[PDB]
Formats: sequence, C-alpha cells, structure tokens
Amino acid sequence: NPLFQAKPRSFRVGGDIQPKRDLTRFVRWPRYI
RNA sequence: CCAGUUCUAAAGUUAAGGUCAUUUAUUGACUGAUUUUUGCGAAAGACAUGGUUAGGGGGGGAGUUUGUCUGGGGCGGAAUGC
Ligand SMILES: [Mg+2]
Ligand SMILES: [Mg+2]
Ligand SMILES: [Mg+2]
Repeated sequence: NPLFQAKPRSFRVGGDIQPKRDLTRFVRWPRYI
C-alpha cells in the first residue's frame, strides 16, 4: 500500500532460501556431553 | 489427495510485511519461518564380529632326510642276516 508494501517468502522445498532455525537437537557435541 | 519450484544453460544472501512498545530510529519486543520429543540419519541386531579351545584344510611357507656293498658310479644283483 504505502511505498512499504509486503514481500512474502516461500520456504517449501525448491523455493526461496531456507532461513535460520533452531538446530539444537541436531548439533554436534563433544564426547563428554 | 494434488499444487503454491518444469517450455526457457538467468536472478534469488545482510530481507519485506503484520502485532506491541519505546523511540521517531532498518531503535526495542513478539511474529513473519506451528508443536512436542533425555535417539544427527539410515541398515543390521544379540545375528554378526572379537577372544580361547577343538576337528578339518594347507609345498603358499619352514626344517630335514632321501643305507651299504659295488672290477668308476648308475640300472641289475645281494657275495647285507643265516
Ligand atoms: Mg588349526
Ligand atoms: Mg621344501
Ligand atoms: Mg651263495
């Protein structure tokens, strides 16, 4: 509407570039933990 | 259930936008990009694998042996024991 108009992004496969998400479970951790 | 990327040797990153505050600045906070989960993912699973024993197999490889007499030695024969 104003010069500020919305610009969508599609994260379904084969689409725009995936964003940063919480990978905590999938992290590589040193032996000890 | 299907699709939100199939004519096209391109472009696709420090983002938009919404909601709420401050502050009037790409400032702050949520959302934009759902949730839960004391297995990154998959394949086998007490099987395989490893350990020690037991029976096979093994000139690939090690070691060694392969009598004596003897008209040279060998082939033959024993005048090798009686
Ligand atoms: Mg054996
Ligand atoms: Mg030999
Ligand atoms: Mg005789």
